[PDB]
Amino acid sequence: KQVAGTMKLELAQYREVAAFAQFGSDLDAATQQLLSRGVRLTELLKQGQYSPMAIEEQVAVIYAGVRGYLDKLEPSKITKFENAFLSHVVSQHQALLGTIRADGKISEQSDAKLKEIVTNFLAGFE
Amino acid sequence: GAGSIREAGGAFGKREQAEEERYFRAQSREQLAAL
Amino acid sequence: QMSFTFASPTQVFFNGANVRQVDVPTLTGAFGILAAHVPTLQVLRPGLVVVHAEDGTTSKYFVSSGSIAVNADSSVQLLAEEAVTLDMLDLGAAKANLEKAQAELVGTADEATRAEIQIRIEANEALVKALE
Amino acid sequence: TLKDITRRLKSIKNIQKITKSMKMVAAAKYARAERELKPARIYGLGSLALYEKADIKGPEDKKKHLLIGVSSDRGLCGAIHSSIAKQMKSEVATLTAAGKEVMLVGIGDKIRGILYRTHSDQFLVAFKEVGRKPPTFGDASVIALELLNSGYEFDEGSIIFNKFRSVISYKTEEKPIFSLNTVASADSMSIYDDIDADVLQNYQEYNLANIIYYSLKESTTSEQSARMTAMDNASKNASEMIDKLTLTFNRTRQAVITKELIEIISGAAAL
Amino acid sequence: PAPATTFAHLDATTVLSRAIAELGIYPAVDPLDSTSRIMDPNIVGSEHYDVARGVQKILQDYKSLQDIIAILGMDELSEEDKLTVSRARKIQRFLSQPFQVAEVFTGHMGKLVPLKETIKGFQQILAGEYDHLPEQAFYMVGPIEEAVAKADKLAEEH
Amino acid sequence: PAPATTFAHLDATTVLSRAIAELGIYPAVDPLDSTSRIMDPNIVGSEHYDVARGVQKILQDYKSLQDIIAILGMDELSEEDKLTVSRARKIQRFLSQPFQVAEVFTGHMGKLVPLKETIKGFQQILAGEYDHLPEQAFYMVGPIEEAVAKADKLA
Repeated sequence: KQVAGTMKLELAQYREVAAFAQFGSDLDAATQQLLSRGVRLTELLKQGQYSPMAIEEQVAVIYAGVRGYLDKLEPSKITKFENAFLSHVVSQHQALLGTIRADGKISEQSDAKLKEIVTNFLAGFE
Repeated sequence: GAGSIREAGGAFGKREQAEEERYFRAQSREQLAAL
Repeated sequence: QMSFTFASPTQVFFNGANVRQVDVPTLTGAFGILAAHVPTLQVLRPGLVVVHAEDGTTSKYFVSSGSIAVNADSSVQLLAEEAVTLDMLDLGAAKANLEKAQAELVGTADEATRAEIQIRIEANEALVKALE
Repeated sequence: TLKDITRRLKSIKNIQKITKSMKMVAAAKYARAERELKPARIYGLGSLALYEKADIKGPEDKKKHLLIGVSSDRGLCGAIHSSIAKQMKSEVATLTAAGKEVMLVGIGDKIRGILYRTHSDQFLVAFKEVGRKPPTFGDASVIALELLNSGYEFDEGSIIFNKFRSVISYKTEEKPIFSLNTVASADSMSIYDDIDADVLQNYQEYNLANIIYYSLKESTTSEQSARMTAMDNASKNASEMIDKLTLTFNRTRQAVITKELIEIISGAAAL
Repeated sequence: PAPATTFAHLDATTVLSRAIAELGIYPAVDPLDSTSRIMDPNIVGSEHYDVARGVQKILQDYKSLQDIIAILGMDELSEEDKLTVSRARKIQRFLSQPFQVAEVFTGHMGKLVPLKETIKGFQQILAGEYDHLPEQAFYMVGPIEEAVAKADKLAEEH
Repeated sequence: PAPATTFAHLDATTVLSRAIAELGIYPAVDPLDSTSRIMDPNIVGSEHYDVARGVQKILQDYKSLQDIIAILGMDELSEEDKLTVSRARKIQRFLSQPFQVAEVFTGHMGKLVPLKETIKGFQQILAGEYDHLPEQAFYMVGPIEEAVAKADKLA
């Protein structure tokens, strides 16, 4: 709920300003930021077939997306970033995923831990 | 429903075809020179 | 009595202002311009332009080309194609590009394409003396 | 036909969306190109104060003549490229009638592609790439060179551009361009000191790049606003057409459903 | 009702469009409406699936750019957009193929292209390895080798 | 079904239109939909046939331009297209005519134009002999001389 409220608002604003695409090089920084966040988010919603993700993994990915930790990457690598980040979190941070799965909510502890993990992965990502 | 201006076939589709293919014919006869 | 007008193609420094003296680097040799100066019209060469406000306080811009035109009604219109204040130029590239210009002249012998070097030489020679 | 109306609705909706996006882009471009007109209107107009204080009138006896029409490459502006060409060919015949040989120059692909039909040999040189990027002094300086490295001994000249006044309206204007033999011979230039026929040549060659630069700034902040207005009108017209076609589409879909009902009912009641 | 009802009874539908045949492309297969049930990266491998999905994506973005080309003009488009439209037109032409049973209609030799030649040719056109060739060199050929050969012939003769 | 069936029984059809009647053009005869089996050079003459076919071609050209004119405005036309549009609008206005039976609800005298005046006026308009008169000068007149006189009177 927490993360998808923000995601829905961002995607709604991107759908409002998406007609001005192919003209983003001649618009102000507000419309350009909207377009960028929206493109990254739509790239975050793409999913393979017969690969359904758990709830904690979905919320981790959408957190890494909507917090602004993906505006630095150009869209053609968002899929690979999402896949590799998923692999890293599942193979390293089973404890945080377990706490989110059990609580169902994101504490401030878990918010700071997720910020830490996402920033360190961005540092270490290819 | 993108590409609808070309799917309709009115005045704005015929001129799309004309514009695009004249541009690309110019580019084609120019690229045949560089080869 | 003086109506100065100093303007780059993209920037305006003075406009109708009443300064008392300007010191421009005309091609036929520099001259200072106070009120009621004799009507003239010239074309600049690389060099400073000192503007003396009424308070006796100066202002020093480094024009690069253009045309000053003192008029019969004590109006001045100084138009520089590239007028950057001295706080934006560096001494190292001026002395370096001057060397790249001077060293490239001796390797050149055609009257036209060597004339473009001397103009680059004097433009950089006028730079080192303006900074320091 | 329902499929025809659906095709046309989709087409005109695409047109309306792209036209609105283009109007907002031209509004973003005009806001800038009008901020950079205030420092380029003090420069450019401060470059012609002499020819008005010295009151150079110009000689009407010389025959050779130059005529600069300033425009851009991109259309969708309205009467921008049409007002310039309207003024050029209006006075090309006016000077040709008096024996004054006129040779033209075209800044922008649009002003050339218009007059390339009628007056094509009366054409000294033409230029490109005017309009994509905001015009800079590097562009006005180049255009001035080939106006001198051309071997045309022009004895009088005028440059025609679209003077910008407001977002709603602009006017076409021509600024005179004097050569050396008229500014050196005018007996109102006898007061100007330290003047010889060389320091006037360097001053006439520079004041050719100014009046071209001042023209490229006025005719680009007057073209972006006109493109804004033209795209606004195009998007509005597309919107009213979409409204009418949606009314017709609803009528047609209701008629199709009723016709199918009547067919089924007549087939069922004939048993 | 008859086509819409028979769609569900098939595995690999191949829809033939009229707007594509009116472009001179043959067979008139519609790339953005044909469907197979074995177009699965675990059935045709990752390379074939990725090449097919890239072809379909670039053709859809071509369709989307055609509206801007309609109202604005081909001149103001970016070199990014111009290059993607060029690749899209070249992929369109390369999807066409001369048939051994259509000689009477075209006079051209019938070409049968193996699967790997197809995958490789479309991969190379997508990568840009032939952005210097005219789009008319990919029209009615076999693999990409015949495309560069036709390009050479057109370059010498013109 | 009723008009679509009655078309095949007529030697000459004069299809009226509401879209043309809204423009005040009366009679509202649709020029690009009315036909006749004696519209034949061997019957009416090569001059008459050529004038009729040229009028129809220019009206069809204007109709094809209508879309771009309506969306992208009048400016984006070439000057050849602008000339075609101007001549076509002049022809549209000239096809209008005041009827002698309408002397009670329009006020204007009813004009009866012989065939020679019709052919001559439309040939002249097609040739460009009146590209200086305004289009509202051809509206609701008889022969072409009356259009010229109305153009002079409005100025």
